[PDB]
This record gives sequence, structure tokens and C-alpha cells, in this order.
Amino acid sequence: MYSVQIAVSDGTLTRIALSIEYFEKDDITLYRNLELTPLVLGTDWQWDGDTHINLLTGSYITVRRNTDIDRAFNIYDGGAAFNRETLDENFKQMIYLAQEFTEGNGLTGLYFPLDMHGFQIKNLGEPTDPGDAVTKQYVDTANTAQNA
Amino acid sequence: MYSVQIAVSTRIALSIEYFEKDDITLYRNLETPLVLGDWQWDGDTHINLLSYITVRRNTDIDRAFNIYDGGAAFNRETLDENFKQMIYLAQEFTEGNGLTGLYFPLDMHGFQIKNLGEPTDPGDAVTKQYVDTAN
Amino acid sequence: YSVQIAVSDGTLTRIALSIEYFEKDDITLYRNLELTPLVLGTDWQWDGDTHINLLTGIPVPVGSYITVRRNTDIDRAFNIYDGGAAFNRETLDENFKQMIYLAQEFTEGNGLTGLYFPLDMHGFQIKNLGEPTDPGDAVTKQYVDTANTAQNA
Amino acid sequence: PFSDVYLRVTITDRQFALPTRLRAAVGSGEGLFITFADTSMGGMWVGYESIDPTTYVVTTVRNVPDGEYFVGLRYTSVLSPTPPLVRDANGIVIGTYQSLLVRYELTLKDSGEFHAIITDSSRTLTDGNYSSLVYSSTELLPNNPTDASLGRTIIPVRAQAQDTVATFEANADTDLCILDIEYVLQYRARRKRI
Amino acid sequence: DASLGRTIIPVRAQAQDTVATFEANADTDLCILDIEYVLQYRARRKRI
Amino acid sequence: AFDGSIKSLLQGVSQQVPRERLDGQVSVQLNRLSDVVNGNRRRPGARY
Amino acid sequence: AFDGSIKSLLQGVSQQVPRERLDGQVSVQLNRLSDVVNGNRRRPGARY
Repeated sequence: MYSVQIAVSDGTLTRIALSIEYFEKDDITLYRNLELTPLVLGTDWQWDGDTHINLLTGSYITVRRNTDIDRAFNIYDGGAAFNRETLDENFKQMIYLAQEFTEGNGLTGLYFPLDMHGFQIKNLGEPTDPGDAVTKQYVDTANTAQNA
Repeated sequence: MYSVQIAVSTRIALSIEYFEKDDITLYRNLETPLVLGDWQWDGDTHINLLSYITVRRNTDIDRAFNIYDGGAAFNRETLDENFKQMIYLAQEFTEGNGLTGLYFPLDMHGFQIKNLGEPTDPGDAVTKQYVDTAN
Repeated sequence: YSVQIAVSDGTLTRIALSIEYFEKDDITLYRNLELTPLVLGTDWQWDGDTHINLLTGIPVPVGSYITVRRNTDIDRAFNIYDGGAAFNRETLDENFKQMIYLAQEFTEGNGLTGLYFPLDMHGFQIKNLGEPTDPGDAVTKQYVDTANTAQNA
Repeated sequence: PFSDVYLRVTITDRQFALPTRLRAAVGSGEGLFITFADTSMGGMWVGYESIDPTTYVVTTVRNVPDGEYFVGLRYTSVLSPTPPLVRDANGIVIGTYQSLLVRYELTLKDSGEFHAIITDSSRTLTDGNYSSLVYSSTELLPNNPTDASLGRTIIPVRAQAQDTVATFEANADTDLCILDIEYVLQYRARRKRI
Repeated sequence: DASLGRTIIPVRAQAQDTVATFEANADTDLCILDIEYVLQYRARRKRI
Repeated sequence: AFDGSIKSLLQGVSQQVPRERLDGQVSVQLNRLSDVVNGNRRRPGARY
Repeated sequence: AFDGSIKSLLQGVSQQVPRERLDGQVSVQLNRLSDVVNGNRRRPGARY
């Protein structure tokens, strides 16, 4: 919605037009279809006009925004002239972070038991590692094999 | 809880706070929200109905209430309101009020997930469904 | 930023903090895989402001680890000008730093404790699901395989 | 206030009716300006959010209390000094093509933020807002005007002295009073004079 | 045309035994703001 | 490097080349005042 | 550190910025005298 954009690549995508808003150009990243390794800037995609991206090595492409989380952008030193933009940027950073987090974009893990009050999970994916969850398809198709 | 509350079986007493009466919505039995005028306001702290009931709060996220670049008044009340909105947003997304999905794989650090629902379409299955082998 | 873990080889007795905080009340210990925090004053002590000393079972067996958690105030802002708080640079820097900390704690999953809507994983996988103990738990792999293989004959 | 053809009006529930004699001007690009009229915060800027095309009702920004207010239009206050010069004992001018300008020093009796532009024969050199009020001055308080009783500002140029143009603009509720101007000049003669 | 510039001309001769002229009969202007020179004079006795 | 100061700002606009302008003249003025005693500040607003 | 002296105190009150005040002018005077020969002293009392 706000921080994530997707684009189907049916035989024609060579450029992408950005619909999301970003704090600075450094926060954009790309992933090809499902790979966990991001594409390399300068060899697979290059900025064009601050609102368009050119592709160099060409399914669907995904775009992500991740604002800084290390500090507040502006530190109010005792010798800095007073202005309004310096407050506007600080108040904008927190709203950007909240928009990113409310969509689940930046979550990474848990250190407590996850509680659900009766809902389900739909696109779980296929387990490979022994310590993974099992989909309905995997278990249902396994019974047939052991029922010859 | 700060953003949501639950009532279990006519009148519901609201303990949470809000900015405007439009941010409050109701749901019933892990359902589409109930259309008001099913429920209606009766005072500033009571709800009259026309199992369990859940209430959820969602403040505005598109813009900050006051922008000092657009001529917002430079007094204490605007700073207080902005800080209160910022704290409310944290209280909201800290409890996972609006979460509806993820775009990155998740690691549980060896813990367990409980209170899961039975699957219909290929997804995640509960222990009870797998336990019912009986071959 | 907010979590620290130490794995003991058989001699762990002291821990040196490597995370910042606002007040000492925000820190807690949970041992390795228990859902109950260690009691302050009987299981650990504050030594100065940089070290923590264990008191019960101080020699940690091999393979066990201790974890440290942080949680800042979320009820209200530290400084409210309308309530008599003075207006300085510090009263703004601290206010912004309070909001930064709450994001740092959430991005690492230290704050979330529930869910109220079905999720869509978009094809991604969960990895460390633990092991079931109740009929409502999500069965992991290596539990179905053992059960299915245990009844081959 | 710092506005033209201003009238007094009362605001209730963050709404009021636009006076007749300003409908034509605002409809042709003129900028509507509002200010406080009373109490300690008198003279400070306030903004608006919308104007109803049919009834000409105006809605102000949040948290403005009921009371008296002024309404008017904006204007600019451009100014542009003259480039410095080098002058010997007898008053003759020298080094018109062999001098470089480094900086300006400005002393202000009272002012807020303003806007400065410095340009050369073929390119822009400096641009952006400047101010004489700092974050550690007791003059900066909420519910008080944002002005400093005395301060200074510094602007870099780094270009030939006479091939420059400088301007200072201000079109807001704060004044701009210039008491003195100083500069730093880099000129180096390499032969005696006679 | 150039909005600002400079030119240099060598003479190498006695100061007062010289004649200098500058002509222009084309579409461009010729505006002279200032003129400067380099003089080589060396006194070898004090004055009084 | 050297420093300096402009003498004054109380002689209004001029259009001669900088070599010849008198002391105190400026290049552009608009909606300002040449007021003595108070300095070179902005003009007040017009009242209806 | 340097020292100095104010020239005189015999030109009464003024309201210009300090950059432009003439020699001898002061900022406030009340129930004083600008008397020459005797200096800047207090005024006598009023007799009934």
C-alpha cells in the first residue's frame, strides 16, 4: 500500500514507475521473484528521473522502503537557527516508520509464543527444513503414498 | 490492553480512549464489522446494542495533525497533540492491531504457536487435524 | 539493540551489559526457555551500573543461556509542556528518543504479544516452530514424519 | 499586522466569512494572510485549510481559540546591496578584476527567518533560508513571537567581487531591520605603487 | 560579447614618446571602465 | 585576508556603475523605508 | 584591554539608534539639569 509496491512482468516490463513515497533514494531495494538476496544496483537496475527505474537484465518485481532506525534525523544543537522544516522532517520520520510497521513490512521474528484466537494462515509455503510447519497439501498427499 | 478490549456474555462499557468517535469499530464472534444503526452510541462512554464482542481503535495515519510549515499555530497544545498522536500510533502497532500479513519469512526462535484454526485451503494444519489419522 | 544472549560453556557467572536504557526498571531476565522471569533480589543483583551478578545456580550448566530484555514506558510522553514541563532542547531530544526506542524494540519482535486477524504468508516459511503440546498447537515437521513412519508396520 | 488593506473580524468555531473587499484579490492570485489581534501572541501567523466556492466560508488550522483577528494580503520587501570596492589613500579605485569576495556579515536589530540568493555571471552560488534566532535563546518560547532583539548572520560567496548579485527577501509576519554590513576581502598586491 | 573581461598590451618604449589608438567599426560595443599601466622608474639620489 | 564595512544604507537606489556611486546608495529597494534613527526596515501595512 | 572616555553629557535626550547619535546626547534624563559650568546635576526644589 504505502511502503510496498508490486509489478507483474508479463513479457514486457523494462521500466517501472514508482507510486510510493520515500524519504531518500537510498532506502529502495528490489527482489526478483522469491530470492532472499537483493538485486545489485548498477548492474540490474538504475535510477532514471527519481520516479522511474530502468532494468538491465531483462514473474513479478517487488519494491520495498525502509527508513533509518538508528537516530532522529535532526539533532537540535544549541547553535542551530530555528526553522519549521527541521521539525516537519522529524515528525514525518515517525509517521513513515509507523506506516512501514503497520503493514508488517519490517518484522523479523519473535521471542514469545504467538497467540491466535482462532484465525488461520493461508500462504504458508512448502517446508524443506525439519523444523518447519506443514501445509495441508503436504500432509494430505503423503497419506496417499502410504496407502497403496 | 490499550487499543482493543473484549467482552464476553446489552451494554458495553468502553475503557479505552480515542480522538474521535469515528475510530471505533465492532466485531462479533471472530467474523465484516457491525453496521452502526446494530449498535449506536449512548453517551460518551457506553454503547447500546440493537459469544463475545471485540472493539478496535485505529487513529489516522495519512498525515500528522499539525504541520508547522503550513502555518500551524506555535503554541503548546499543538506540540502536545502531535506527541499524543505519536504515542497513540505506538500503542496501536505495538499490539499488532492492523497486521494482516508478512512479506518476509519468520523465525520463531524455537517457541510454539497456539490457538490455530483448522485449514480449508492448503495452508497450515493444526495438531488435531493430523492426529485424526486412524488408519 | 534491545536483546542480549549469552551461551555458557560451564563457567558463566557474570554478565556485562551492552544495551542502553532509560531507567533500571526496564531490564529483566528470563533464563533460556521459561515463561517466568527471574526474581530480582534472589536470583540476580545490580552491581554498579554495568554488571549483573547471579546468585542462584550461578554456575550455568553446559548448553544453557541467559537472555536480557528491555521495555520502555508506553503510556505517556515523558515531558508534557501543558503540565508545567519547561521547554528546552533536552525535552524535545528525549521525547524523540523515546519514540525511537519503541521502534527498536518492535523491529526485533520483543514487543508483539498477540494477533487478531488471519495472516497471508505470500509463500514464505516458518522455521523454528517448536514442538506441539496441546491439541490447538501448530504441528511442525519431524513430528508428522515420525508418526507416519512409526506405523509403517 | 504586516498586511495590506486589513480588516478586523471575529472567529468562532474555527470559521468565519471572508470580507467582500478581498474576494476579487484572492481570486486573482493574491495571498490571504491572517494574524492574531490581541493577547500576548498578538501579531503571529495563522493559516487556513479551505474556502467554500459557493459561500466563501473559511476554515482555520486546529487549536485557534475564539477571539479577534486581522485578515489581509501579503507583499515582499526585496533589497540588494552594492558590491564592495577597494580604494587607496588618494581615493582611486583599484583591483576591479583582481579581487575575490569571501563572506558577508549582517547585524540585525530584530528579524526572523529570511531568504538570500547569491548568483554569478553564469551560475548560482548560495541559496537557502537564514535566521538570527538560535535554539538556546530565551527569546524562543511557545505562545510568543519568534524574534530576536539582537543577532548576526554569515553568508559565503566565494567568487569575484564585482561579478555578483545579492538579494534578501521577506514576506512574513516578522520584520527585517539591517543595522550594518561587513565583508571579508582577499586582495594581494605584488608590486609597490607610484 | 563578454559581460566582463580584461586585456593586456605591451609597449616597451619611452613613456612620453608614444601614441596609442583603439578602433572599432563593427556591430559590437567598446566600453572602457578603467586603464592601468606598469612603469619602470628608478631614482638614484635622494631629493631636497 | 582583509575585512571592511559598508558606510551606510540611507541614499536610496542608483543606476550608475559602481565606480561612481556616492556613499550610501544601493542597487534595489522595494517596500522598504529609508528611515533614519530606526534604520532600513520594512514599511507598515495599509489600513482600510 | 583598552580604556576610553565619553566626550560630554550636555545634549539632552535622543531616540536614534546608537550608531547615529551626535556627541553628548544621552538616553534618559529626568529632574536633571543640562547646566554648563556646573555640570549635569540635579534641579533645585520648588518653593511655595
